[PDB]
Amino acid sequence: SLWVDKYRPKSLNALSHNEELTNFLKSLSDQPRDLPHLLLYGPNGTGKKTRCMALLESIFGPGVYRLKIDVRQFVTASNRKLELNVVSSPYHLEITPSDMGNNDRIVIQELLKEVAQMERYKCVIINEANSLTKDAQAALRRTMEKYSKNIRLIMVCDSMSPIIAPIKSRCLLIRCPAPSDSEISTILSDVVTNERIQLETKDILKRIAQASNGNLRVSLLMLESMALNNELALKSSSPIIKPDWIIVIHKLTRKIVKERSVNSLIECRAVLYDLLAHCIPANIILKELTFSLLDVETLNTTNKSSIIEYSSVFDERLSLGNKAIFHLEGFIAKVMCCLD
Amino acid sequence: LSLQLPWVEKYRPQVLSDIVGNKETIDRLQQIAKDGNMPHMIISGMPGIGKTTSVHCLAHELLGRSYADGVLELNASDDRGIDVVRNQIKHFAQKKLHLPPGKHKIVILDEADSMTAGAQQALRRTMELYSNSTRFAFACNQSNKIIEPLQSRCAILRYSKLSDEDVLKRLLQIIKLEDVKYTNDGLEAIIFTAEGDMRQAINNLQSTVAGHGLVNADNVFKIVDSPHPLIVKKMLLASNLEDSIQILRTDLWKKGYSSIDIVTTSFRVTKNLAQVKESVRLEMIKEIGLTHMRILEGVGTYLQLASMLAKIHKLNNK
Amino acid sequence: LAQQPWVEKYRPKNLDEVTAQDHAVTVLKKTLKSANLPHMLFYGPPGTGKTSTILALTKELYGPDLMKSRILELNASDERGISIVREKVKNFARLTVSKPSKHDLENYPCPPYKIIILDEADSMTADAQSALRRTMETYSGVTRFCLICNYVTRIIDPLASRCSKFRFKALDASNAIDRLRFISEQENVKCDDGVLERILDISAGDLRRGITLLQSASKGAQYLGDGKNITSTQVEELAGVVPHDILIEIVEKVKSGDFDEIKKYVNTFMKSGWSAASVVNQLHEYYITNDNFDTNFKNQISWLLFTTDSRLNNGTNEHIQLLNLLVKISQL
Amino acid sequence: EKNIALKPFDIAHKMLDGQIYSDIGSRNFTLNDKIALYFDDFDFTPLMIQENYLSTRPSVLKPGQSHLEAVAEAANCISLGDIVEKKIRSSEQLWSLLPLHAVLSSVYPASKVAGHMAGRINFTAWLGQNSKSAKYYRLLQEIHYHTRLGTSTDKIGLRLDYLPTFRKRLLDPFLKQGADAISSVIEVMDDYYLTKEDWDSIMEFFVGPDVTTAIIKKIPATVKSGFTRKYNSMTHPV
Amino acid sequence: LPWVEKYRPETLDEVYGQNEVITTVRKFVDEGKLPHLLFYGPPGTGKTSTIVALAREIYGKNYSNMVLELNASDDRGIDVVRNQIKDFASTRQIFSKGFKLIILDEADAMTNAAQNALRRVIERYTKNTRFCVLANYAHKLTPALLSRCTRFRFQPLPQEAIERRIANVLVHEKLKLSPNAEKALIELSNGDMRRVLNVLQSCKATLDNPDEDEISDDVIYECCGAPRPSDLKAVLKSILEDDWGTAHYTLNKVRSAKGLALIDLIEGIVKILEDYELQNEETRVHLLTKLADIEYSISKGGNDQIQGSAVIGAIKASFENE
Ligand SMILES: Nc1nc2c(ncn2[C@@H]2O[C@H](COP(=O)(O)OP(=O)(O)O)[C@@H](O)[C@H]2O)c(=O)[nH]1
Ligand SMILES: Nc1ncnc2c1ncn2[C@@H]1O[C@H](COP(=O)(O)OP(=O)(O)O)[C@@H](O)[C@H]1O
Repeated sequence: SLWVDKYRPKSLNALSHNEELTNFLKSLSDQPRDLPHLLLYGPNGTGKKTRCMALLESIFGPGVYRLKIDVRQFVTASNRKLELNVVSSPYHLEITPSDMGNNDRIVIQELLKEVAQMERYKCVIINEANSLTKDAQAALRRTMEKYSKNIRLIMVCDSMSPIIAPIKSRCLLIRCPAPSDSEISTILSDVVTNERIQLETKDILKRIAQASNGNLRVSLLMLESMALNNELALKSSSPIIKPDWIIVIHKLTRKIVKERSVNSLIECRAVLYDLLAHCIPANIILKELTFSLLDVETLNTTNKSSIIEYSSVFDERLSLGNKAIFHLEGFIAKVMCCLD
Repeated sequence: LSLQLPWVEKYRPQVLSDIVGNKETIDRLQQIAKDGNMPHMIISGMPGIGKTTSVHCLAHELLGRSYADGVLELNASDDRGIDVVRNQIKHFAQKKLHLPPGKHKIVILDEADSMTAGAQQALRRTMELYSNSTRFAFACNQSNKIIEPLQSRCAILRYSKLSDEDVLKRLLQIIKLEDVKYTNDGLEAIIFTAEGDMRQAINNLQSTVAGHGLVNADNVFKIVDSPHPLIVKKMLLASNLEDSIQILRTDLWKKGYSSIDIVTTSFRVTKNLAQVKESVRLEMIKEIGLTHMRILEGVGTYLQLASMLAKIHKLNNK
Repeated sequence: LAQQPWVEKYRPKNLDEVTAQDHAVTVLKKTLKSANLPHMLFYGPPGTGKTSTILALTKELYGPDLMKSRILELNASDERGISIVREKVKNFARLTVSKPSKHDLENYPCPPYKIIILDEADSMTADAQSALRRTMETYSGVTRFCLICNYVTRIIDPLASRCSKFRFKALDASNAIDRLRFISEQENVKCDDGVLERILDISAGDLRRGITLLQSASKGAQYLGDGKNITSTQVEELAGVVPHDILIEIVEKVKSGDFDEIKKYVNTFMKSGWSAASVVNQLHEYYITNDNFDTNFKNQISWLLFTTDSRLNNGTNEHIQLLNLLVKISQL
Repeated sequence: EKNIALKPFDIAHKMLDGQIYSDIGSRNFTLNDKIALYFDDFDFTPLMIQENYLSTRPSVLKPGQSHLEAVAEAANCISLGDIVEKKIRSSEQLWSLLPLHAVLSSVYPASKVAGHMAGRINFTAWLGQNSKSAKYYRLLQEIHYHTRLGTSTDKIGLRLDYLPTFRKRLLDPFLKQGADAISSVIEVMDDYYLTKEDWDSIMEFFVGPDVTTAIIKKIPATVKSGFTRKYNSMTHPV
Repeated sequence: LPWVEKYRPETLDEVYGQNEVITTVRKFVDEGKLPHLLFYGPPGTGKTSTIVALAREIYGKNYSNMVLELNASDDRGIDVVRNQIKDFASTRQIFSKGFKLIILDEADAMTNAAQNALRRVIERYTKNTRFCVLANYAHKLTPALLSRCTRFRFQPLPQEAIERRIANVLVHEKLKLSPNAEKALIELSNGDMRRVLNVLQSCKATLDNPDEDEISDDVIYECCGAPRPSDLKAVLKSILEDDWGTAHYTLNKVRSAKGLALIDLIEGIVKILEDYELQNEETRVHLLTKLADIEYSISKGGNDQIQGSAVIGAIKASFENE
């Protein structure tokens, strides 16, 4: 398997970064009976899901890792058919109710109650808790109050702001900061020593960390790709490998900066259409485009300020809209006008 | 005492030729009625434009005397339950009423876009099972919300809002059939108030005829419950913001007019302000629409109307 | 064990145990002396003792045993909608009134009605409140309502007219800190100097949120070893409050005004996982209440913070919004 | 029958004509006529306007205003109209806002960039792109369901991060090793419950310099035949 | 004994005006073109009196048989009221040939699904049943229900008529009301007699001596749960004159101690600022635009302290143009 998955820590002892959080999780697992509801919030690819699984293993055992998958169908008012992919285990459940759109609440109430009927307790891990609707969060608070005896919720999110105060009061907030570049370098060094990868110097690993912006998953996958390209021998001159969509977005940024015209906008539209059609989210496209534009060295302070203002405006418009290409094209046109 | 027959009900279209707008769709329906063998169809368009009325007229033309029992109209969002309405559909469809060979039993479903995928699939199965005798017409607002298997089997017809010419033609026909004394300005006012709403236009015409007998602008505006267009025009075209706010306070807000009526009349009046350049009219319409959207989201206060007037004045002074 | 939240555990038992609400308690005692209890509208700042006082009044009205069967506590804000709350109220009213025992009758007045308490009533819509008024009118014979709210002006006039209104004054800082200190001493919670003041400041004087945060801090302190005192950093972490040092660094980066430095700092800050909304709130608190900025700067920054908060409330990217806000502030 | 499909083209061409936006042309073709043009086939008019508003040569440019500023203002209005359309078509059913969506999506952007059609009126490409995006999202959902037990990521994280390395572990070895990499490719697929259909679907998710169509076509047919035969000759985890 | 039911207009004489509705409906009945009517307007204008007078004129001695009076706010349920409508429509009498009238009071309180079901029922039974729908606001009804009903708007009562009715109630109930309290009550009720009567009854009840005590404006504002103009004026004066710290402290203290929501405070401040004499139009433009934006953002949630400081900053910045 990929090195990101093969060397993922399978226990609280195998975690290497954020020692304080590891000690806190060990203390939490030392008293399984009084386990509180948890809400782990932090940047993507920092190890939240890995830490949740390690805590579950500490409480129950290795059997949490013997994971099964099952599609569960829910009967709802209006007689609609909804299917949810539950990753279950003989000790815990994992759900992503946001995949059910605005039906997530009726998905949760039907499911969690059932679990409470099937039961010391069974843990439920809710992914993307920040993207749940407010009604779903109210239902989650109701299930926390009613079924605290048999249900312990472990919510994972990238930002706790969308979470409601009633949930925050009844749950333990756990902040998971992204690892420092030194810790990422240490992890990559352990991976390359395990995989017997040649290194001209350790600085290459440092560069990889600086390329991942604190994203451990991205850094590990980038290291694997670089090793595969360089015949398992990384040199100091080995270029940093970026994903296809990031390269496309950087090319788009260079095109926008170089030429500002209507034809350039027309071709930027085709580039954006390709990116959107190949499952690149609109918010990701906008954020990457904005932060590539802000890194151009030929733009002055006024241009960058206008760019970030337009980015904020059209980010709000993307969050309030349906057709993403409309807002992306509007943002690019405004940036082109600002630069010219 | 006797029977009550309002004009909106008496002059509702019965045959296909009684419909004014949607020339292409009406021509298609007339051809279908002429050659017989009505295919399954999906009529899509904005709500309130009488989409179901056209297929009802088609059913009247196809069956006629057998219309009273050979046509089943139902609502997909019935509060009684989707299961019970589906069972009613099946029971009606499996029946074998004697009909001429060139005609078929007809089922009309309204608000079909709200059905779930499973219900739509079940309806497709039921339609296929009894396709030899029963044909289906689905009325919807959004055509994309109907699943592809249903869309492929049906012919798509699109219904649009009636233009002012169609409303004028229908009103003239009603007036001629009712020997109603009128003036050009009265009909212009009625058409102005009802933006393609044939039922509202007919109701306003009947109320004006009953209240005053002669249909002119003054009597129409007295009958019409919306704010008077002259007052809204004075509010919009006032050269001073204080004058506009005073007009809004005294003549519209304190007169019991809701904010929705105020913004709708402002939109209608701004569309027709020929004295103003079209760019300024478009800017004013954009501001009015923004405040209308804010009102429809639940704010609907007087402060929103005051801000709309302030923005309109700011645009006017350039 | 008998685990119970400290908010419900330390509620006053009788009306005489309410500390600062002299006026409301006196008026409620006068009303209780009268044989008739009208509909009550408790309004005031959150965490002042509205629910505590209504519960104490109920306990004195019925008794420790009968009061649980004579009380329907609902939260219209947290419920699905009007239908659920109104149906629950209708079922509670239609339910037969529990017969008081000999001891309850001989020890307490035991009035022949039941009390329905609504929490966060002001959050209801106008239609919901009109429906609630209709339901109250229908069952006014055997039920007396108590509407608990922060803003009496959010309740429609027809519903507010039927209720005698009780205003609860905001708790003094000394009273709230004394209550928190008493709770901490009873529960053997070791707190460093200024921890309770920090908790009150984070809760903005809300004693309910302060007690909840103190209990959470105690629970966290049990997990950590060595039995060390709870410190302000721990309670800031538990409440999701950005440390003051990071806020000072943000302010300095804005003051310098370099776009690249601000962008770099925001990028390195978004990796620490701190909430952007907390940063916006703390920046507003810092800048608005600062004597080193003139009127024009605050006039502009209030609108800047308002726009940023409005855009953040729509579920947008925190990084972009925070960077835009910081750059806009730095350009002032 | 073809006139039904031709009508949106005629509406888009008429609404982008600059003559009806001059002072004289406004009187002959008022704002009500343009809103009525929108309300004829209101499903396609905003899409056609958004598609064709960049292909004009404007004749209504204000003095000191360039074409790029006009198209930026038109795009701003188009995005506002998209927000209004989303609010209209949601469960709120605010159909009374249809006239407003007439101006925000069709009339105002056309007024900003009205002129001579520099080319031909092209049909909206948003429908085909939306269908393609939906198909690829279904494929990504299937792949994520297959690989969920091995990868610690969500669907978007699987697309953005895992797939580039899966390309290097599932397609790159073929180019450099011929048919000798079939065993390693099958082992990697088995480690994630990836079928041959999933292998085919994965290679379709790459853009720009990572497009795999020509690279896969360049692979000898013997290698592909050996790969599929070896896959079909052994049982796989499920 | 509610005061709303008492003093209710029982005849057209008690109605100040609006005889045009009666004459139009009479002509509709005479010509046999009576549509489904929708009377909407503020309570107490005379919708119920008008419809019952028309029903009595049409039928006479058989009023109880040909008329079905229902209240949609009775909350019995959709199915029960639908069954009532169907069994009233199905009970035709040979000796009482004619259409049957159904009055539905306070129909604007129904949910959208109930309104759609009612519209479907109206279409189903339109052959022999005529529907009259009474509402406080026509915009609260669904467009499908609105389109099928001929609309009649009842204008709000003139201030002179409201004052005369208030004086009649005061002399009937031996209540003494201060002129300031009367003005406050008239302003708060916004031409709604039901609000006037309810507030007067509640204020009389709250008085320790309901026979020898005069109701002040403070009592009226407390009973209605409305922001006192003095508090709003103090807040506005603090915002306009005092510095930022004092203005912020005063606004927060006043709107937290007195329980005034930020949106209600904004509305009151706008109402007060209507009467201000401004030397520049841009001051009013900025005030209105910024305050409407703040109110719209408040409607969606957001940070309360940030919105309050936004209000203070908006007012301060607008008044920099004089
Ligand atoms: N060696 C090592 N790897 C880690 C640690 N924490 C996280 N990772 C790696 O980070 C990758 C992604 O973490 P993930 O579970 O997706 O966290 P999340 O998406 O942020 O919730 C995993 O595949 C792990 O291999 C750690 O402490 N040590
Ligand atoms: N006057 C008071 N004296 C002592 N404790 C109080 C007082 N007011 C509130 N509290 C504390 O607040 C907590 C509950 O607050 P609550 O009354 O629910 O807030 P609210 O006023 O918003 O209903 C109780 O634990 C109680 O100890």
